[PDB]
Amino acid sequence: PAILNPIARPEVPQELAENIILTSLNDVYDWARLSSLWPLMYGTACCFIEFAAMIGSRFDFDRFGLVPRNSPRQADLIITSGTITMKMAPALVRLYEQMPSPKYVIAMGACTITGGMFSSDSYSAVRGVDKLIPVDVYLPGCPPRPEAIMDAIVKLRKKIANEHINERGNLAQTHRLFTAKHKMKPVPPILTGQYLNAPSRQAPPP
Amino acid sequence: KFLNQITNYAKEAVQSAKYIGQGLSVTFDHMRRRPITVQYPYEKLIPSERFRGRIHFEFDKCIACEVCVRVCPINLPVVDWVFNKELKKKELKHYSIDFGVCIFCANCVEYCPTNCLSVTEEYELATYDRHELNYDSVAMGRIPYKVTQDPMVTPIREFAYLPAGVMSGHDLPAGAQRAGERPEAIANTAKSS
Amino acid sequence: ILPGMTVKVTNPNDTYYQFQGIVQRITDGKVAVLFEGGNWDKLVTFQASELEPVV
Amino acid sequence: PKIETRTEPMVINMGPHHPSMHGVLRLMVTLDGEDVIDCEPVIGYLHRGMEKIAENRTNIMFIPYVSRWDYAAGMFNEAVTVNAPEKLAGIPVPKRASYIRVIMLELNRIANHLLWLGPFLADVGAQTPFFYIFREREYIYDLFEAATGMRFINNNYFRIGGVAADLTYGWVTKCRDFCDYFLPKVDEYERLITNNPIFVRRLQGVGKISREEAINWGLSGPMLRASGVKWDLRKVDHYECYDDFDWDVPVATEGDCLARYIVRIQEMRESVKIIRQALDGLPGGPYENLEAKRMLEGAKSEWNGFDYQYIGKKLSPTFKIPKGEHYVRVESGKGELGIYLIGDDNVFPWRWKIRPPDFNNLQVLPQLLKGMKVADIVAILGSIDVIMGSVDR
Amino acid sequence: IDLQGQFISALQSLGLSHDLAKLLWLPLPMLMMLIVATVGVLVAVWLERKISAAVQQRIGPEYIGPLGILAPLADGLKLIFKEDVLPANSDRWLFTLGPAVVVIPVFLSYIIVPFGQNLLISNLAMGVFLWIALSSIAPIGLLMAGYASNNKYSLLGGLRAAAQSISYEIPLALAVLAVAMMSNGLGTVEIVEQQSQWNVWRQPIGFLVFWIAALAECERLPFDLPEAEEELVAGYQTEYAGMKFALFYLGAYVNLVLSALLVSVLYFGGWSFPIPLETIANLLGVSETNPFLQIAFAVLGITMTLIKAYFFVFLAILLRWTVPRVRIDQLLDLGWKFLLPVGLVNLLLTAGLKLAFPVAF
Amino acid sequence: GLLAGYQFVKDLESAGALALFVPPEGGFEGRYQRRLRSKGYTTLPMSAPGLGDLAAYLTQEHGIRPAHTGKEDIRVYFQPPLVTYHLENLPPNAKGLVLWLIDGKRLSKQEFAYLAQLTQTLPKFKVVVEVGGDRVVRWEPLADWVA
Amino acid sequence: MLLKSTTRHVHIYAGHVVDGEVHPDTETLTLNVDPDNELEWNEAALAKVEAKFRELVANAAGEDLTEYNLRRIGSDLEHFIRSLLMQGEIGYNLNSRVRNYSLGIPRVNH
Ligand SMILES: CCCCCCCCCCCCCCCCCC(=O)OC[C@H](CO[C@@H]1O[C@H](CO[C@H]2O[C@H](CO)[C@H](O)[C@H](O)[C@H]2O)[C@H](O)[C@H](O)[C@H]1O)OC(=O)CCCCCCCCCCCCCCCCC
Ligand SMILES: CCCCCCCCCCCCCCCCCC(=O)OC[C@H](CO[C@@H]1O[C@H](CO[C@H]2O[C@H](CO)[C@H](O)[C@H](O)[C@H]2O)[C@H](O)[C@H](O)[C@H]1O)OC(=O)CCCCCCCCCCCCCCCCC
Ligand SMILES: CCCCCCCCCCCCCCCC(=O)OC[C@H](CO[C@@H]1O[C@H](CS(=O)(=O)O)[C@@H](O)[C@H](O)[C@H]1O)OC(=O)CCCCCCCCCCCCCCC
Ligand code: SF4
Ligand code: SF4
Ligand code: SF4
Repeated sequence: PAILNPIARPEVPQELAENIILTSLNDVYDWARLSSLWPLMYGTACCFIEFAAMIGSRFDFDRFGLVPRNSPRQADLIITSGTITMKMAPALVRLYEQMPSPKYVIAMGACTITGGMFSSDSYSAVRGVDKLIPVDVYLPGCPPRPEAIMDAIVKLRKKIANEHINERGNLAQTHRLFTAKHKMKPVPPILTGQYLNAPSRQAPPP
Repeated sequence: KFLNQITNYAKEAVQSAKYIGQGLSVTFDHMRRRPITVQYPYEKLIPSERFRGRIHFEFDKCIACEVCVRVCPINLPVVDWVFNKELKKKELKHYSIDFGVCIFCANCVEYCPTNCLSVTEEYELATYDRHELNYDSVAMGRIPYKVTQDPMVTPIREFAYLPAGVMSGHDLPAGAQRAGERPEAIANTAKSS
Repeated sequence: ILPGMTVKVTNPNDTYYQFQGIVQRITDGKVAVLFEGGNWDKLVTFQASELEPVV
Repeated sequence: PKIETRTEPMVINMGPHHPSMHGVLRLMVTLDGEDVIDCEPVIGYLHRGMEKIAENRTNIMFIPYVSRWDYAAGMFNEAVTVNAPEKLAGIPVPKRASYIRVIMLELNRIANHLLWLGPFLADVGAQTPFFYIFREREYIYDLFEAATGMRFINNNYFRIGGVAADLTYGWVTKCRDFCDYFLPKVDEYERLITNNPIFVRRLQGVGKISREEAINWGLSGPMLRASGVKWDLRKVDHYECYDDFDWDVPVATEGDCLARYIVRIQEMRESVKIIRQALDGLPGGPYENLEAKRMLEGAKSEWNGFDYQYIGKKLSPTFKIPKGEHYVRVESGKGELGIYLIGDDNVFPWRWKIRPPDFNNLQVLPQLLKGMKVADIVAILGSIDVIMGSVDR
Repeated sequence: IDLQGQFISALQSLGLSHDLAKLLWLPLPMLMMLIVATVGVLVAVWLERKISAAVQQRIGPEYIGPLGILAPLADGLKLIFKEDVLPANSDRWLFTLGPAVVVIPVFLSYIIVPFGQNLLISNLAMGVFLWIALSSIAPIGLLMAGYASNNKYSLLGGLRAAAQSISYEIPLALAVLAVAMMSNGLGTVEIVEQQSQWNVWRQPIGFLVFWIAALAECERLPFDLPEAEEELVAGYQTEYAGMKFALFYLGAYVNLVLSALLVSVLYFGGWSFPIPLETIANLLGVSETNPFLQIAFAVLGITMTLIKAYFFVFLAILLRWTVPRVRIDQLLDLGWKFLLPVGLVNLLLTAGLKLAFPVAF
Repeated sequence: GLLAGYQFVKDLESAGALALFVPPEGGFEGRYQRRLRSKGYTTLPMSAPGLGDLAAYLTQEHGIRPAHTGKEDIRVYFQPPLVTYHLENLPPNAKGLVLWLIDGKRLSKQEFAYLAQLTQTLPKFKVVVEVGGDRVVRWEPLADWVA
Repeated sequence: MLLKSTTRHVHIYAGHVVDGEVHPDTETLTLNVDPDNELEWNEAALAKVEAKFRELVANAAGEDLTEYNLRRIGSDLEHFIRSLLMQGEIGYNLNSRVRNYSLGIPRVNH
């Protein structure tokens, strides 16, 4: 109990590389990667609109190479814009894990870094996305000026330019997985088609 | 019976061709106009006079009445007072605001009685660690950014500070004023006849 | 130019031209002027040369 | 590795990840060969609990919250939130504040219709107009950011006894400039678009509600006025400073996506008339003129009167709304907003309920998809102007 | 000059089995055309991103290189280093093969792109007909990308892609048919040498049909159905991540520079600075063995080919942001209901005019 | 000159506190941090606008007060010194610990002088402060650039 | 279809991972503590977490297999993980990854 929430204090110090050729090639590996980030077209709530304003002509993130992508397979950056309720939290983790490994996260708006104005007396909003996925950059503010989203992009580019090709080991998932039988009465799914063809829609009960 | 159908087909096809040619001409015209893009990192857009940025806190003016905590939508500002016993004076020990939870509605700045709390034009907050967004009583003053006093940024006014008739703020002279006269000037003119 | 004084802004190339405020804090040669007006007290930093200590 | 085709109705999930601006909506839809048998819309992916929050926040603490139900225009819902306790307390709003409120609501209606118009034209065509609305939608952002603190939503510019503060100095002239620069383009839209025969046959007869079924299904918005009902809460309720301006409540008769588009464009065009008619008639005119008159003679003169103030008496954050329920309403961009405030004796209300227009216009998604096509799903979605922020309550 | 003559002669001067020298030269043009195709792809990506920005009062990539010149390089190198995913129950071998079958025959059709006479890889006797035959393998690639997926989202996209690429193959062939009627043959050099003083002025309907059919090869926003983001997420591409997706991203712009060059050579001509240049006997140049005049006219021909290829690349990526999309059924009515009848009519008209007035045809 | 050697690390080891002048696009200074990290130095960037006295946060302890929002009456945390705690948690063969400050423009000349002086004492501790500026990634000792 | 409770450093599913897939089963309740390696683990701590998971899935379960109950189990597992991290049995990773202290900052236990 000396220091609560302690740190690792690891061993086997770095095993990093030094020769000029490999670091010069790492320079290109990191330049190609940070100057062509493709965000996922993913909005949930208010902040998305400012993100869309960041797409528009008034100031587009097309420069420094950002092209919004629809499927997560081609996306390498998810700018989480909007409040994430408990109904949709697993719908985000999925979209995050369903997306190639050299990937990044930006939590924009107050509702994705601490819960925001809903951090009190709300029973459905996830109080920050940092408890769902590994956020890289936080920008505060109900809807942040779309030249603050670009400031977050600057601070994310200067973080991407830091990576090391001799360090991509800290990029896989360890998968410490277990198993335990249960007895819990599987129920039928209550979410199917059958909205207008349902028998209760066609005639009132006697 | 069959000729009317064909004349309708022709009147539809030629119309669809003209209404594509017109759009083609409009788009080919659009690429002559100057881009409205505000090239942010080197052309930062100077904010308004009421823009609600980061909160600024003057430790010396605070009297610890906690109205900032009371009119806050989420009771955010942490105020730690101790109530010294000289005669009745409250003493401030730590004022803070978690700007990660902040909403930037500035109700706190509206109801500060002592003008101890103000808004700024710092919209460029971003960190790698949200625990670094909790501002001490000292990290809050810090003399705001002032985009204009930046050697690598050409400030660009927004639509409300451009002279009459002007729409964009890119190719602007060095002597423009907002839109009209201020009240003191109008009163001075009315003073002389 | 000292804190607490009421000042005006004399710089035709600024959005806060001919505004009047009160000096809240001065550090490193630059000042911070608070314009109490509208609804939310604004605070912006000016150089020591873009002011004038109005009486 | 395959999907094993079989002769059944196929169910497809246009799930929460909509790569568009139509919020988060799931829409499990089944189809029999490029038709629609029935769809089950799964709303709720943005329910943050505004109704339970409103019961625990005082009014000025809750007024920043409201700018979220139906993002866009984040001043309609501010207007109804201000009107709710204002009516119970019977607090009189001055006329200048009423004119500023009218101007803000009309600019917000224009912005709402622009935000609806962009992705609508995108889903029935090209992606360039999305870059044109946001060139035209920014000129209103930059007017809000002068008047109130921020851009669109999180303005909290409204107050119970009026409006948080007067306009800036060079504001009326610049709003005039914007109106004169924008009014030709609401018609330039119908010039560059709305006449492509392929584009008008696309939404010619897809989506349809009879006048007698839109009343039954409660489609308060322009979805009603597109079905031949000359009825908007601005002329039937005599909203605050109306009957002081000319009125052409636009209505179509067929009740289809094309009718919705036409009504929305004519309404966006009438909003500019309302704004230009109010601007020339503020109780005090532009704020620099009013301030000059007040500093020249308004020490005691009539220019310092109650009818020329931006607010009534400034109220404490402990307003303590009185006892007694009632239902308030405002004709927003998507139709009628409704707050069924109750209140018992204190600052915290009792059952602050929100009646959003999109929540009722969305009830006929299945009826409007009664076997139309698989392709006109997005057009019917865009014809309703769905905003999931107003589908949380 | 005849660089081939000099190469084979200087290589045979030191022995090396003269017949073997001719085998040691094939890689030279076989990779010069690869170089120009890759540069054309980079140019097409850059032009799209920088012209769509000008059309919309915007600025394209500007922080990559001086003018965003390095933007396609970055977008390619990123997709190289990206982790590739192969979903749970998808097939393992038709997956990694779709994006290659949709690409190999698009590259192979560069045999027939002239860039001036004696400046092309092996002017073939089948020429444009070989291209018509080779452009029919990509639908197999799309069906392969759709069949090898556990995603019913993307099988429906592969089907509607393979059903659009076959709808615009009959009119695309009936336009080249009318061109080959006048051209007396099928080889591209023999097709273009009939312009000795342009086919667009005598085939004003076949030009329209050819151009529309080529733009409707699942390429441009006029159609681009399997890429139409809003109606469906990327169609069949929705599951490819690294270089496998870059093969789609790349095989769609090379399939555009190719079509631009082909419209140029069919209806305009990769030669002929408009005046009948080869009647520049007024400078008394002995072209025949003029050591230069040869290089001067080579440069003129290359420039005149690239001008008219860039004209159509520009016009295609301009129509992308001008013409509204059609659902899928307004698309399949262009072919088989408007383009196929008009193609047949143009063919019959060219036949009637060639039988009646054999001069000028 | 489009590719850099290791002069940055030598200059940091010599001066102790540098003051970068990165271009305002932020993708061309990360390679210098990677050069630093490849030598043995460990970095930790903490976005200067958000630290306190810079002496209570770096050297001494300081009581962080989290955001109670109506619940959970005021509580302090006392997080350990952001430097003395990271000098103990260095990897086995670590050449030192350099401190990266992203938005150095917000600090004042007094705080810059303090950060410069702190490098001489407290041995295994260098400082880089990205004061905004020039269109090329140039550096300059932090003892200079002030007064 | 799967039924899962996926949060940071806890991932409960309703199937059996045979080689990397999931294969919904209706009684396996797999668990995937800390995939992204926010923390550094030991052999004793992982055993404690597995034991807690077992006594949480077995000793208290006769209810439905709705996603509500799966979330209710995952929440308790994550509270247990946070308690382990508070007591000091485990610690943050400190590696060159994102390093955002999602479970709290290090404090000094005054
Ligand atoms: C990414 C896209 C861009 C990337 C660039 C491509 C990478 C290559 C970079 C190297 C560039 C250096 C080459 C210098 C160009 C001059 C070489 C030339 O013109 O050589 C031409 C010769 C000509 O060949 C001979 O040409 C003769 C006559 O010309 C004939 O050419 C045509 C056929 O009839 C015409 O119709 C003409 O009338 C006709 O007479 C005969 O046809 C012979 O049979 C034939 O062998 O071919 C040859 O070796 C040419 C073979 C090499 C091909 C490379 C050409 C590159 C294009 C450069 C154009 C420069 C434009 C101006 C530059 C300055 C700016 C103003
Ligand atoms: C021991 C290990 C060995 C391993 C081998 C691997 C190592 C590789 C060796 C080095 C790599 C070099 C690669 C390129 C070198 C250039 C070779 C060349 O110059 O090769 C020359 C070739 C060959 O064709 C030329 O052909 C004529 C000769 O006739 C014969 O040439 C051809 C071959 O027979 C045809 O069959 C022709 O009909 C036939 O008659 C010429 O006079 C020359 O003799 C002959 O070489 O040129 C052509 O093929 C024409 C194609 C080029 C045309 C250029 C147009 C350029 C495009 C514009 C550039 C800008 C583009 C950017 C914008 C793009 C947007 C669209
Ligand atoms: C069919 C065949 C086809 C095959 C396909 C071909 C594949 C080609 C792959 C190679 C493409 C690489 C392009 C790189 C372009 C680029 O870097 O962008 C230019 C940018 C622009 O910024 C620059 O930076 C400078 C500022 S600053 O100092 O960096 O801050 C300043 O110069 C200005 O900002 C700008 O100029 O440069 C950088 O930002 C820094 C990145 C450093 C790049 C490393 C240098 C290249 C070395 C190559 C490796 C050689 C190894 C031996 C060396 C000892
Ligand atoms: S972060 Fe702010 S603006 Fe964005 S959705 Fe949440 S409350 Fe609205
Ligand atoms: S700043 Fe104002 S509201 Fe806050 S504690 Fe001080 S006096 Fe009270
Ligand atoms: S900005 Fe809003 S949340 Fe922050 S202290 Fe002021 S009133 Fe409270």
